[PDB]
Order: sequence, then C-alpha cells, then structure tokens
Amino acid sequence: PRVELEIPEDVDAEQDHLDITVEGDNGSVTRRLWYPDIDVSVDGDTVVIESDEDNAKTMSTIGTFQSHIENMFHGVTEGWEYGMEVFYSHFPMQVNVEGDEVVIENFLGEKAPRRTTIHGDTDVEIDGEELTVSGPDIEAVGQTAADIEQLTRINDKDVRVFQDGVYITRKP
Amino acid sequence: IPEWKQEEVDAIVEMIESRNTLLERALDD
Amino acid sequence: KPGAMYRNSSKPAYTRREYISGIPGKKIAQFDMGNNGAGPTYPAQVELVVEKPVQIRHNALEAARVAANRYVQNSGAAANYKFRIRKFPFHVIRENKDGMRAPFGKPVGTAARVHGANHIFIAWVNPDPNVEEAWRRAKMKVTPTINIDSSPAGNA
Amino acid sequence: AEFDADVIVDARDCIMGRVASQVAEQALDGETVAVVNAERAVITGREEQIVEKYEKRVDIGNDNGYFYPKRPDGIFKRTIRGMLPHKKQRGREAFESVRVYLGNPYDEDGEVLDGTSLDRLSNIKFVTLGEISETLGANKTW
RNA sequence: CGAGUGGCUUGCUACCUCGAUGUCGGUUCCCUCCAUCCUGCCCGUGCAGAAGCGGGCAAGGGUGAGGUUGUUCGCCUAUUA
RNA sequence: AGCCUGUGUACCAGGAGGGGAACAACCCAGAGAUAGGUUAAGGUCCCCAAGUGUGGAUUAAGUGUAAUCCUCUGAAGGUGGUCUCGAGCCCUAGACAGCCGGGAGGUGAGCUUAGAAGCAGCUACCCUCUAAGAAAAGCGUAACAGCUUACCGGCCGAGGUU
Ligand SMILES: [Cl-]
Ligand SMILES: [Cl-]
Ligand SMILES: [Cl-]
Ligand SMILES: [Cl-]
Ligand SMILES: [Cl-]
Ligand SMILES: [K+]
Ligand SMILES: [Mg+2]
Ligand SMILES: [Mg+2]
Ligand SMILES: [Mg+2]
Ligand SMILES: [Mg+2]
Ligand SMILES: [Mg+2]
Ligand SMILES: [Mg+2]
Ligand SMILES: [Mg+2]
Ligand SMILES: [Mg+2]
Ligand code: NA
Ligand code: NA
Ligand code: NA
Ligand code: NA
Ligand code: NA
Ligand code: NA
Ligand code: NA
Ligand code: NA
Ligand code: NA
Ligand code: NA
Ligand code: NA
Repeated sequence: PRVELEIPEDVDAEQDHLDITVEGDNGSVTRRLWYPDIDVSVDGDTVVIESDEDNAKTMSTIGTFQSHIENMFHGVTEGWEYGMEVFYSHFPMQVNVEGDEVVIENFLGEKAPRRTTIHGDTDVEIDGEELTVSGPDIEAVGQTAADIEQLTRINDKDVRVFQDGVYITRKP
Repeated sequence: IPEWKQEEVDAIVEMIESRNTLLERALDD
Repeated sequence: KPGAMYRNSSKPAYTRREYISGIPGKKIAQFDMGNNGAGPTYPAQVELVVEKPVQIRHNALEAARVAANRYVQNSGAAANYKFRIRKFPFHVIRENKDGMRAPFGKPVGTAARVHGANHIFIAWVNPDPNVEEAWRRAKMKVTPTINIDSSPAGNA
Repeated sequence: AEFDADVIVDARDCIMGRVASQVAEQALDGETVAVVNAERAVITGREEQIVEKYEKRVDIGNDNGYFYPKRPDGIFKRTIRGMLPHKKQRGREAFESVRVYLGNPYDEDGEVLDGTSLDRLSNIKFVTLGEISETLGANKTW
C-alpha cells in the first residue's frame, strides 16, 4: 500500500529518519512516526506513507499516520482550538493562567488551589466564563483542554448534583 | 439493471419530450 | 452432585429394569412441546447437535429443556412451533454412598447416552428463529459443546 | 583496564542472546573477546513481560544468595556465563577471557557479528538493556 | 442446571516409616500465600449529604485486650481504622 | 486414586549400552574381548558432538521451545486479535458510512377522554402533492412543542454487506 498527501501551499514539511516536522504561518510540529515496515518520506510536493504489507495491523497504522499528518497541516495553518466554559453553582470558581499552567481556585470552596501544566506551545486565553485552548499541535492542545476539565474531576460525591467544573464546549 | 431506474429514465424522457444521473441519462436521449 | 461423576460413558450399559429396582423417577416433564397437534409442516427446522459422546442426567435434560422451551415464549404460550427432545434417560446410575468393601453402588438416578453428532433437540419454526436463541440457552446446561444446526431453511 | 581482545564485538542494536551464544563459542575456542556498548544491546519482546522476568531475578534470593546483576554491564556477562560450563576449568578460563563494556573504551569500532543485528525499521517490540537496568534501579552511569 | 480451581476439612487408598520421623491444644520465634478485614488508589449504586452496600487494583504495614472451656472451633464483653 | 480385582501381550523383577535434565518397566537396543567404520532412538544457537540449513506460511502470547506421564493441566463459555477458503445480495444508472438539505399537506385521522394532536388505550390505516415522507420505528410533553428512524435529493468516489 501507498498513500500520497499533497502538502498545502501554505506549508513546508521536512523529514529525516522517523521524525517529520511541519511548519506553517501558525507554527511548527514535529512527530515521530515509527511502525514496522512503514516508510514516511517527503517527495517534493507530497508526503508519502507506504509499506510492502497489507495486513490489518499495517493498514491501521497507515490510516493513523495519514490523519496525524493532515492534522499537522491544519495546525500550522488554520490552527486548533477548543472552547471551554467554567461553571459553578455556589462557590465562584476562579480560573487563571499563571505561568505555563492554568490555576483554579475556590473549587467547591477548596482552600487549596488546583492546577495543571499546559502542554507545548498551547495558548490558553481566558475571557470571563469562557476559555479557548489553541495551538498547532493537536496532541498538546487536546490534552491541555482535557487536563483542564479533568482537573475538576470529583469521585467522592454525586456528580449529578455537584456539577461545578470547566468543560469542553466546542471540539475542533 | 434496476427496473425502477429504467422506468425513471423513461418518465424523464417523456417529460423532456413534452437523480442527476437519471436526468443526464434522459438528456443523452 | 457434580456431572463430573456421571458424564462419561466408560461403564457398561445398565438399563435392565428386570434386575434393577428403586430407580428414581425422571424429572423431564415433556418430550413434545408447542403445537403437538400439528405435524412437522414448517418451513424451518433447527436442531441442537451434541458434539461429544456423553451421559446427560435427567437433571440436565429437564433444566436444558425448560430453559429452552420456557424461553420459546417469545412466541407465546400457544405459539406456532413444535419442540422435540428425542432422547430418554435409559442408563441407570449408581453411587457408593464400609469403604471400598461391597462398593456396588445403590441407584441414585438416570441419564441419557448421546453420541457425538446426534441431535438431542429439534424445533420446527416458520421464518422466526427465536429457537436459535432458545438453544444457546439449552447447550448452556448440558455438559458438551454443541452445534446449532438448521436443516430445511435456505431462507438466509 | 587494557584488555588484549582478539575480537571486539559491538552490541549496539544486536540480539543479546545471539551475540552471547557466539561470544561463548569463540571464547571456548581460545579467543579473548570484548563486548562493547552493552547498554545499547537489545532483546525482542513485550517490554512488560521482559522486565517482569528480570525483576523477578532481582527479588529472588536468600541467605545462600542469588546475586543477579542490574547494570547492562553484568546482565550481558551473566548471559554469557549461562552459555559456558563456568565451573569447569576450561569454562572458567573462557569466561574470564571475556569482558563486557558500557560504551566503548577502545579506539577501534567493534565488529558486528552475523545474524545478530536487529532492524529498528521493521521492529517495534524490543527493549534496550540500558532501559532494563533503569527500570531495575541501576544508576545510569552511561 | 452446566464447567472448574484449591489442597484448609472429611472420606477413600494402603505407596513410605512398625531394629519408633515423640500426641492434641497452647506458647515463643522466623518466613510466606491472597480467595483483602482495615489502610491507599479506583468503579457502580436503589450514589443529595452523612452513613452504607457491592465491585476492581493491591500483600507495604496493621489485624490488639479480656469472661466460660484442655479445647481447636465457637459463644460472649468492652475497646478498635 | 501412584485404588481394588480379571484378561491377552511385552517388559521390570533377573536386562547392560544409547536417548529421555534426573527416573525399574517410555523410545532405540538385547551384550564375549579388542579395533576401524555406519547407523538407530534422539538431536544439530550456546552449555553440547552436528545447521544460527533451504523453499514457504502462521503466531506477538515469551503463546510456544512439554511424545508418553502421579509427573507435561487447563474447561464450559466467550473473542471486529489476526490469517485463509467459500456462498448470497448490493454497487460508477454511484453502492456502505459520514456530512448538508428535504422529511410536505387533507390532518391536530376517527374512537374513546375535560384531554389526547405519530407515539395512554381501541379501530383503521386510507389519497394528495412529489424526487421523497408511516394514519408513524424511538425519545420527549400534563397534553402541545422539540429531537430523530423510516423514506428522497446532493456532496463524495470504490468497493460494500450478510
Ligand atoms: Cl540474595
Ligand atoms: Cl560448569
Ligand atoms: Cl514489532
Ligand atoms: Cl536376550
Ligand atoms: Cl522469556
Ligand atoms: K511406625
Ligand atoms: Mg457520601
Ligand atoms: Mg526427630
Ligand atoms: Mg486479587
Ligand atoms: Mg510481606
Ligand atoms: Mg526378585
Ligand atoms: Mg559444537
Ligand atoms: Mg509458558
Ligand atoms: Mg498430553
Ligand atoms: Na464392614
Ligand atoms: Na456446554
Ligand atoms: Na527475546
Ligand atoms: Na537476586
Ligand atoms: Na526405622
Ligand atoms: Na503444640
Ligand atoms: Na497488605
Ligand atoms: Na475464649
Ligand atoms: Na527380559
Ligand atoms: Na538417561
Ligand atoms: Na515462556
């Protein structure tokens, strides 16, 4: 099998060994794409993913490499953004960006601030009760958004009653 | 060889006398 | 008592009631189920086939049958289908319940000997195989692994 | 320090067992062998089960003792010892004329033995001795 | 109803010892197993909370003092995570 | 039951030597001494004599590398893990999936019921417009609304489904 991905005019993709880097006006993302007998190479205007095997396990990874690269094309141009919404019922939750990590205070009245560290070059811009997580690396942005939501996870009590927390509102 | 498709290409050609593929079909007639 | 004790056919056939007394009655309630008034005049005929020669205690037959027919009530108490368990527990089984002295056991029950590939159950249905399910439940209560086989039915 | 090796073998990206088997055979033939870059040697399989085995060996023991090595250094040497009758005179002589090294203290670049190399491009299920030692608690002195 | 795992009980067998492998219970002192009682981290709930019930990972540590009985076991009391 | 008790046979007992990690009866093998040679069972990556042998395929679990067995467990049941072979049906007159749009009126059918309007229960389930559209397959409402399946059209482009 062999798939060809025509790279966007807006982008440049280089690759040595098992590492591929994609640069665009919005940034640059480098990934490792390592799998038995799957070659990824940059043939001028198109990135090529090929292999001499067609077994199910191989086709699975080929399809995965594809979406991974296309996702990079998108991240270096249009970019990736997740929208979030802070929400509380009794205690005013305070979500601030301090350093390279987002801090949440007064969660359910908690005295101890809850926090999490942002992944890579991901921007977490907060405006009122709305958050926007963005960047060129979907992996990083996706996790940062997720971690934020996970950060308000509660297991001790009934979630249906205690719904406070920040949640992903819009997925790219 | 679906028949309903064959009949449509006819009905279409009829109204042309007095799906897109079926219209383009009739037109080819 | 576990089936481990009686599922094998390693003992001589022991079925002569003229020389054996005190044989417990069978727990199997019926052998003909559904519309026994009608004859196999159905489109589809599925069978539960045993895949290994084994002994099946009347205990397992009843539970297997009930679990299948009690379920075939996805069609209704007077539904249109007929169910048949073709085997009967002829083999009398003993237990040595003194130690190994004068150990010939006393009669404790009965079992049916089924050879691999025979059909123990046969159902007759119109294209409405809920019976295929009644059997997934039936071979669940008998020792052997089983094959659910359909005969008259090219309506796939 | 200073080892007149008649043969210097490079273990980088090679199957530990297949190298060991050959280094054993050669030492019993009278050759003085040195295995280089032990930390970069490799063993195929699922890292999780592989590590469980070696971890079990570390935990095994008692007063009589079962000294199992943690550094890629000894792991490899013990591996070779298992392919030699190390308690017989001949066996101990051969074993003592074999030494494993972390990295390469020599000037020459060791040679790659036939049928011991692993192609990283067609293999994903394998582990580095160095990684194993790190898991075991070894002090990454390399 | 069906299929199993363990080798703590009981039974079976009679392989080992009758030129003897010192009994039950207790005690003291050491190691271990997990099918987890508590503790850690979790899932479900007929999960509002609190208090629970059930389940998963998990053997690091803990799992105590007493009244009757030779008792093992077990019954009972007050403490206890 | 490494149980008890028959039977036929070969073996141990009273049977070496080779193999099986060890091991009375499993495999080869029945054996004067000494010597050269070739095989048997079994084995040829190292320990360990002989292949890191050849053509091809499967397995990712260290499954497995365990003839036989007290000794080598692993079962009923389950598996869109993966490989191979077959049959039926659909498809460039554009299939399967997804996304976008349409899902219309007589009409909120009649009946019962304050009520009931696709959807409490009962009966029926007709015809119009049309390229589609149930007298409504699933939610939802006090009943409506709202959200969707069926059904049609578009985008897309190659196999898909049982
Ligand atoms: Cl030790
Ligand atoms: Cl030795
Ligand atoms: Cl691999
Ligand atoms: Cl002889
Ligand atoms: Cl292993
Ligand atoms: K004795
Ligand atoms: Mg609570
Ligand atoms: Mg003594
Ligand atoms: Mg456990
Ligand atoms: Mg302990
Ligand atoms: Mg004798
Ligand atoms: Mg040799
Ligand atoms: Mg194994
Ligand atoms: Mg076997
Ligand atoms: Na007696
Ligand atoms: Na069964
Ligand atoms: Na290996
Ligand atoms: Na040890
Ligand atoms: Na004695
Ligand atoms: Na004692
Ligand atoms: Na513990
Ligand atoms: Na007491
Ligand atoms: Na003899
Ligand atoms: Na031997
Ligand atoms: Na293994």
